[PDB]
Amino acid sequence: GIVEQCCTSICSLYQLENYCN
Amino acid sequence: GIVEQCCTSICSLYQLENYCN
Amino acid sequence: GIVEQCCTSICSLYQLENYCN
Amino acid sequence: FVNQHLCGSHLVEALYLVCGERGFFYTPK
Amino acid sequence: FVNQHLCGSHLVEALYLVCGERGFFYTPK
Amino acid sequence: FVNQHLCGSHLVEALYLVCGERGFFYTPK
Ligand SMILES: *C(=O)CC[C@H](NC(=O)CCCCCCCCCCCCCCC(=O)O)C(=O)O
Ligand SMILES: *C(=O)CC[C@H](NC(=O)CCCCCCCCCCCCCCC(=O)O)C(=O)O
Ligand SMILES: *C(=O)CC[C@H](NC(=O)CCCCCCCCCCCCCCC(=O)O)C(=O)O
Ligand SMILES: [Cl-]
Ligand SMILES: [Zn+2]
Repeated sequence: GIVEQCCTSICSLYQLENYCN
Repeated sequence: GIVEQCCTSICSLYQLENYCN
Repeated sequence: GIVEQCCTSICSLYQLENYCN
Repeated sequence: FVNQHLCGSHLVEALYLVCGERGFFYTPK
Repeated sequence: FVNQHLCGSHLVEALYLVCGERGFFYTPK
Repeated sequence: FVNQHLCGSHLVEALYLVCGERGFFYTPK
Protein backbone atom coordinates (compact mmCIF):
# COMPACT_ATOMS: atom_id res chain seq x y z
CA GLY A 1 0.00 0.00 0.00
CA ILE A 2 0.75 3.72 -0.25
CA VAL A 3 1.57 4.11 3.47
CA GLU A 4 4.10 1.25 3.38
CA GLN A 5 5.63 2.46 0.15
CA CYS A 6 5.64 6.16 0.82
CA CYS A 7 6.00 6.69 4.59
CA THR A 8 9.08 4.51 4.95
CA SER A 9 10.86 6.22 2.00
CA ILE A 10 10.16 9.46 0.00
CA CYS A 11 7.93 8.77 -3.02
CA SER A 12 8.59 10.69 -6.18
CA LEU A 13 5.75 12.29 -8.06
CA TYR A 14 6.03 9.42 -10.54
CA GLN A 15 5.59 6.83 -7.78
CA LEU A 16 2.66 8.73 -6.27
CA GLU A 17 1.00 8.65 -9.61
CA ASN A 18 0.49 4.88 -9.26
CA TYR A 19 -2.28 5.78 -6.78
CA CYS A 20 -4.29 7.97 -9.12
CA ASN A 21 -7.60 6.80 -10.57
CA GLY B 1 -3.15 18.09 27.68
CA ILE B 2 -3.95 17.64 23.99
CA VAL B 3 -0.29 17.18 22.94
CA GLU B 4 0.27 14.42 25.52
CA GLN B 5 -3.00 12.72 24.69
CA CYS B 6 -2.94 13.08 20.95
CA CYS B 7 0.70 13.09 19.80
CA THR B 8 1.65 9.89 21.59
CA SER B 9 -1.41 8.01 20.20
CA ILE B 10 -3.96 8.79 17.39
CA CYS B 11 -6.98 10.68 18.77
CA SER B 12 -10.35 9.91 17.31
CA LEU B 13 -12.68 12.69 16.30
CA TYR B 14 -14.62 11.96 19.49
CA GLN B 15 -11.51 12.43 21.64
CA LEU B 16 -10.55 15.62 19.83
CA GLU B 17 -13.95 16.97 20.59
CA ASN B 18 -13.02 17.19 24.29
CA TYR B 19 -10.94 20.23 23.28
CA CYS B 20 -13.75 22.21 21.69
CA ASN B 21 -15.22 25.27 23.39
CA GLY C 1 20.86 25.17 5.85
CA ILE C 2 17.25 25.60 6.95
CA VAL C 3 16.57 21.84 7.22
CA GLU C 4 19.60 21.28 9.46
CA GLN C 5 18.82 24.31 11.58
CA CYS C 6 15.09 23.95 11.81
CA CYS C 7 14.22 20.23 11.63
CA THR C 8 16.58 19.19 14.41
CA SER C 9 15.30 21.94 16.77
CA ILE C 10 12.22 24.29 16.69
CA CYS C 11 13.04 27.57 14.90
CA SER C 12 11.48 30.72 16.21
CA LEU C 13 9.87 33.17 13.86
CA TYR C 14 12.97 35.33 14.28
CA GLN C 15 15.25 32.47 13.17
CA LEU C 16 13.01 31.62 10.23
CA GLU C 17 13.28 35.18 9.11
CA ASN C 18 16.95 34.60 8.22
CA TYR C 19 15.62 32.70 5.19
CA CYS C 20 13.52 35.51 3.77
CA ASN C 21 14.58 37.38 0.64
CA PHE D 1 12.63 17.76 18.95
CA VAL D 2 10.30 19.37 16.43
CA ASN D 3 8.01 16.27 16.36
CA GLN D 4 5.65 17.76 18.93
CA HIS D 5 5.75 21.09 17.17
CA LEU D 6 4.71 19.48 13.87
CA CYS D 7 2.11 17.26 15.53
CA GLY D 8 0.59 20.34 17.04
CA SER D 9 0.18 21.86 13.61
CA HIS D 10 -1.96 18.95 12.54
CA LEU D 11 -3.92 18.96 15.82
CA VAL D 12 -5.06 22.55 15.32
CA GLU D 13 -6.21 21.81 11.78
CA ALA D 14 -8.19 18.77 13.07
CA LEU D 15 -9.76 20.78 15.91
CA TYR D 16 -10.82 23.50 13.47
CA LEU D 17 -12.73 20.87 11.56
CA VAL D 18 -14.13 18.94 14.57
CA CYS D 19 -15.23 21.96 16.62
CA GLY D 20 -16.83 23.99 13.90
CA GLU D 21 -18.64 27.14 14.99
CA ARG D 22 -17.80 26.33 18.66
CA GLY D 23 -14.19 26.97 18.05
CA PHE D 24 -11.52 25.61 20.33
CA PHE D 25 -8.74 26.22 22.77
CA TYR D 26 -5.18 25.27 21.95
CA THR D 27 -3.01 25.21 25.06
CA PRO D 28 0.25 23.29 24.91
CA LYS D 29 0.77 22.30 28.58
CA PHE E 1 2.33 5.95 16.87
CA VAL E 2 0.81 8.95 15.11
CA ASN E 3 3.73 9.13 12.60
CA GLN E 4 1.82 7.12 10.00
CA HIS E 5 -1.30 9.12 10.67
CA LEU E 6 0.54 12.39 10.02
CA CYS E 7 2.38 11.00 7.01
CA GLY E 8 -0.93 10.02 5.55
CA SER E 9 -2.14 13.60 5.82
CA HIS E 10 0.70 14.75 3.63
CA LEU E 11 0.22 11.85 1.18
CA VAL E 12 -3.37 12.84 0.46
CA GLU E 13 -2.38 16.44 -0.18
CA ALA E 14 0.37 15.24 -2.60
CA LEU E 15 -2.02 12.88 -4.42
CA TYR E 16 -4.56 15.68 -4.84
CA LEU E 17 -1.91 17.65 -6.65
CA VAL E 18 -0.39 14.76 -8.66
CA CYS E 19 -3.67 13.18 -9.81
CA GLY E 20 -5.54 16.28 -10.77
CA GLU E 21 -8.90 15.77 -12.45
CA ARG E 22 -8.38 11.97 -12.26
CA GLY E 23 -8.70 12.02 -8.56
CA PHE E 24 -7.37 9.22 -6.42
CA PHE E 25 -8.01 6.42 -4.01
CA TYR E 26 -6.73 6.57 -0.46
CA THR E 27 -6.81 3.14 1.18
CA PRO E 28 -4.64 2.59 4.23
CA LYS E 29 -3.98 -1.18 4.08
CA PHE F 1 13.50 8.71 6.02
CA VAL F 2 10.58 10.93 5.06
CA ASN F 3 10.86 12.94 8.34
CA GLN F 4 12.96 15.64 6.69
CA HIS F 5 10.69 15.66 3.70
CA LEU F 6 7.64 16.27 5.90
CA CYS F 7 9.44 18.80 8.06
CA GLY F 8 10.31 20.71 4.95
CA SER F 9 6.65 20.94 4.03
CA HIS F 10 5.92 22.73 7.27
CA LEU F 11 9.00 24.96 6.93
CA VAL F 12 7.83 26.35 3.60
CA GLU F 13 4.39 27.11 4.99
CA ALA F 14 6.01 28.94 7.97
CA LEU F 15 8.36 30.92 5.69
CA TYR F 16 5.43 31.99 3.51
CA LEU F 17 3.85 33.50 6.58
CA VAL F 18 7.03 34.98 8.14
CA CYS F 19 8.46 36.51 4.95
CA GLY F 20 5.34 38.03 3.54
CA GLU F 21 5.76 40.19 0.45
CA ARG F 22 9.56 39.60 0.59
CA GLY F 23 9.12 36.02 -0.30
CA PHE F 24 11.79 33.46 0.43
CA PHE F 25 14.29 30.97 -0.83
CA TYR F 26 13.90 27.28 -0.11
CA THR F 27 17.13 25.40 -0.75
CA PRO F 28 17.54 21.99 0.85
CA LYS F 29 21.35 21.71 1.19
C1 LIG G 1 1.29 -5.25 3.17
O1 LIG G 1 1.93 -4.41 3.78
C2 LIG G 1 1.71 -5.56 1.75
C3 LIG G 1 2.14 -7.02 1.68
C4 LIG G 1 2.40 -7.50 0.26
N1 LIG G 1 3.47 -6.62 -0.28
C5 LIG G 1 3.40 -5.61 -1.34
O2 LIG G 1 4.46 -5.03 -1.53
C6 LIG G 1 2.21 -5.20 -2.20
C7 LIG G 1 2.41 -5.72 -3.61
C8 LIG G 1 1.16 -5.55 -4.43
C9 LIG G 1 0.85 -4.08 -4.70
C10 LIG G 1 0.91 -3.77 -6.19
C11 LIG G 1 2.34 -3.83 -6.64
C12 LIG G 1 2.50 -3.06 -7.95
C13 LIG G 1 3.53 -3.66 -8.91
C14 LIG G 1 4.84 -3.95 -8.18
C15 LIG G 1 5.98 -4.03 -9.20
C16 LIG G 1 7.15 -3.12 -8.83
C17 LIG G 1 7.40 -2.02 -9.86
C18 LIG G 1 7.16 -0.60 -9.34
C19 LIG G 1 7.60 -0.32 -7.89
C20 LIG G 1 6.65 0.55 -7.10
O3 LIG G 1 5.61 0.06 -6.53
O4 LIG G 1 6.94 1.79 -7.01
C21 LIG G 1 1.14 -7.69 -0.57
O5 LIG G 1 1.00 -8.82 -1.12
O6 LIG G 1 0.25 -6.80 -0.69
C1 LIG H 1 0.92 16.65 32.22
O1 LIG H 1 1.43 16.13 31.23
C2 LIG H 1 -0.39 16.08 32.70
C3 LIG H 1 -0.19 15.52 34.10
C4 LIG H 1 -1.49 15.10 34.77
N1 LIG H 1 -2.08 14.07 33.89
C5 LIG H 1 -3.29 14.12 33.07
O2 LIG H 1 -3.50 13.10 32.43
C6 LIG H 1 -4.29 15.27 32.92
C7 LIG H 1 -5.58 14.89 33.64
C8 LIG H 1 -6.51 16.08 33.72
C9 LIG H 1 -7.04 16.49 32.34
C10 LIG H 1 -8.55 16.33 32.27
C11 LIG H 1 -8.87 14.85 32.26
C12 LIG H 1 -10.28 14.64 31.70
C13 LIG H 1 -11.05 13.49 32.33
C14 LIG H 1 -10.18 12.23 32.38
C15 LIG H 1 -11.09 11.00 32.51
C16 LIG H 1 -10.79 9.95 31.44
C17 LIG H 1 -11.97 9.70 30.49
C18 LIG H 1 -11.71 10.11 29.05
C19 LIG H 1 -10.30 9.82 28.50
C20 LIG H 1 -9.73 10.90 27.60
O3 LIG H 1 -9.16 11.95 28.10
O4 LIG H 1 -9.83 10.73 26.35
C21 LIG H 1 -2.35 16.26 35.22
O5 LIG H 1 -2.73 16.26 36.43
O6 LIG H 1 -2.69 17.21 34.44
C1 LIG I 1 25.87 21.41 6.16
O1 LIG I 1 25.02 20.77 6.77
C2 LIG I 1 26.34 22.71 6.76
C3 LIG I 1 27.83 22.58 7.08
C4 LIG I 1 28.46 23.90 7.51
N1 LIG I 1 27.72 24.32 8.72
C5 LIG I 1 26.81 25.46 8.92
O2 LIG I 1 26.34 25.52 10.04
C6 LIG I 1 26.40 26.54 7.91
C7 LIG I 1 27.07 27.85 8.29
C8 LIG I 1 26.89 28.87 7.20
C9 LIG I 1 25.43 29.31 7.07
C10 LIG I 1 25.28 30.79 7.38
C11 LIG I 1 25.49 30.99 8.86
C12 LIG I 1 24.86 32.32 9.30
C13 LIG I 1 25.62 33.04 10.40
C14 LIG I 1 25.94 32.08 11.55
C15 LIG I 1 26.20 32.89 12.83
C16 LIG I 1 25.34 32.41 14.00
C17 LIG I 1 24.36 33.47 14.50
C18 LIG I 1 22.90 33.12 14.31
C19 LIG I 1 22.51 31.65 14.54
C20 LIG I 1 21.49 31.10 13.56
O3 LIG I 1 21.85 30.66 12.40
O4 LIG I 1 20.28 31.07 13.94
C21 LIG I 1 28.64 24.90 6.38
O5 LIG I 1 29.81 25.37 6.23
O6 LIG I 1 27.70 25.24 5.60
CL1 LIG J 1 4.58 16.12 10.45
ZN1 LIG K 1 3.15 17.17 9.05
